[PDB]
Amino acid sequence: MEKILIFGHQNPDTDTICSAIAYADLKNKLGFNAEPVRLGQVNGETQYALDYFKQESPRLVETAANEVNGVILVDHNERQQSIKDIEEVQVLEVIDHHRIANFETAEPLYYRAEPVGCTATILNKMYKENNVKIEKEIAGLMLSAIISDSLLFKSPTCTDQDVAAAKELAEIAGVDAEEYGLNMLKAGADLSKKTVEELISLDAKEFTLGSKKVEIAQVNTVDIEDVKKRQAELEAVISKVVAEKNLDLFLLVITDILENDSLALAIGNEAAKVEKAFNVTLENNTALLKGVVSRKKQVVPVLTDAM
Amino acid sequence: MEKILIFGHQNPDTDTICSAIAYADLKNKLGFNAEPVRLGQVNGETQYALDYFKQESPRLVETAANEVNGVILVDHNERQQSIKDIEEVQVLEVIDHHRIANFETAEPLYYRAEPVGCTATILNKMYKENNVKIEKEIAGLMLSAIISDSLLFKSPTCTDQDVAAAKELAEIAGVDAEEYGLNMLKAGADLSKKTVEELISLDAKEFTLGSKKVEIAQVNTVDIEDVKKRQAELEAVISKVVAEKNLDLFLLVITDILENDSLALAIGNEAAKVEKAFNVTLENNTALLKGVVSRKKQVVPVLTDAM
Ligand SMILES: [Mn+2]
Ligand SMILES: [Mn+2]
Ligand SMILES: [Mn+2]
Ligand SMILES: [Mn+2]
Repeated sequence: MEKILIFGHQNPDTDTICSAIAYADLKNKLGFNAEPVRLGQVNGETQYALDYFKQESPRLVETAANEVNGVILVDHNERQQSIKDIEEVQVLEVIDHHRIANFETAEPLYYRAEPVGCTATILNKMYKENNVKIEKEIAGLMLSAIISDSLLFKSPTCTDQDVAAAKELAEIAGVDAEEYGLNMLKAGADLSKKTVEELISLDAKEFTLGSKKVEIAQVNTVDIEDVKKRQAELEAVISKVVAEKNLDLFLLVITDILENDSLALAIGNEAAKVEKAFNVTLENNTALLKGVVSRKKQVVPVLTDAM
Repeated sequence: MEKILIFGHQNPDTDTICSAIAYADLKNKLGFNAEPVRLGQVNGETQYALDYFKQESPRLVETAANEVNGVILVDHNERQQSIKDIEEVQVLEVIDHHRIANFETAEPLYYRAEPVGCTATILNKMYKENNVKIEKEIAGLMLSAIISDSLLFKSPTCTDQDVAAAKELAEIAGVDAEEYGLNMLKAGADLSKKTVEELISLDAKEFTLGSKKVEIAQVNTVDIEDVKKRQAELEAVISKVVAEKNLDLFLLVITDILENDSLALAIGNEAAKVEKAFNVTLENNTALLKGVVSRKKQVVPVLTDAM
């Protein structure tokens, strides 16, 4: 069997990593010579899953032309998202779940995209279609990918198929879908292992709306509780920054990526402007901003018009 | 259910007509509201199949945006091949077997392309995958599509899957794959309903190689037998032409488009030049010219350097 390289997009998500490993397995079990490969660094989320299921991190690669003549794309299809020298190899097949664009083939191929929330959901169909038993080990990676892409079935893109697939895989992998999922999701930005001065600095941008000096920092977690439990220390560091930068307002936006609601911690003179722009009542400088997940589209415009 | 329109490319081939009808059936049996549609005239090959299995010719359409919001594409994906106002509707899904190009979607969709020789081969998988019984009537249309696209399994694109599918469908439809196939393929161009003087003129070009007056006519069939059985009448009309035009050689090249071999019927003084240039032995003025399919590239250059 000519050798094939299977891999997902750049800036690898858990789907791009796990699905590549998963399909490579399926392919090999069907008599081919395939190897899972990644095009970037494996993030914490992915890691937790790889480690939990004792799986080797797919080999890093910069180009494919030098190793093979044909490749298989998973979780993507647009050129920019693919390998660097993609123009120089033949896309044998694509297993994906996104729009189709900036993609084109000179020859026919096995393209299989479905309107589901995760590439793994599709593979799972393919395993059964080819009647190939799924190893406990990999089923977990697949289950991981689904959880990852569907934000634990809470994602707007999640589907009844994704959910039924996750359930099915979680049993085989001998785990509890939601239980394992939360842990994995958590290992994402692991804030529990970060300084209170670190959180207030990650995604922080300063503005000067209405002649007032302001700073809005955001932090994404799968449980606002993890970060609210440390409000004392947060207020401390925030108050410091407010002093050093002579800020009229410092708005920390603690977003729950699962429930799409984000808790706000406003410290400043214009801390009342957060109560106006979002129509809320700050009680301990903490008010739940419902439905707010983006500050560029939901926070900045509503506060600019509040002052 | 929102209404959907299912259709193939323009200048409709039997795959584009039958697969559109077939998949609309599958879709309806699964609870949707779909209608098979065509973008052009139904040719003779397709007709024979439609009539044989008592099936109505899918409705002619010029645009879709006015009727529906979503469409399903079968047997194609490149814009130019699709409907006129394709840009104005949403491609819900694509069941196809060609390269992907000049195609792009804003949203995700169900895209399913396989490296087989016919769109119907894929539908057949899909019927079983969804466990839906295939009505005798439509199985025939699917069988037709496969026969049409694979030139009775002789096509270079034909696959083991296409043949296995044709067999399976042929039984259900209660017919003999190759028996019905030939009749259908024949109804395409149809040489059995053409004058012997008509065949020798479809594609006849005269040359004057080496000071000698010559004429080479070509005829493409799916069974040289259909044309050889009428050799008596052929030689009669050829000999007449040879007399009226004072030809030193009239070479009729009867090409079998299935086997890519073409039988030669040479009548003239230089009738031995065909024996030299092709390295053969004329027996009854008929010798099999193996591998010869083009006269511009394979007959003319080898006969010019022979006389
Ligand atoms: Mn992805
Ligand atoms: Mn994905
Ligand atoms: Mn076609
Ligand atoms: Mn076709």
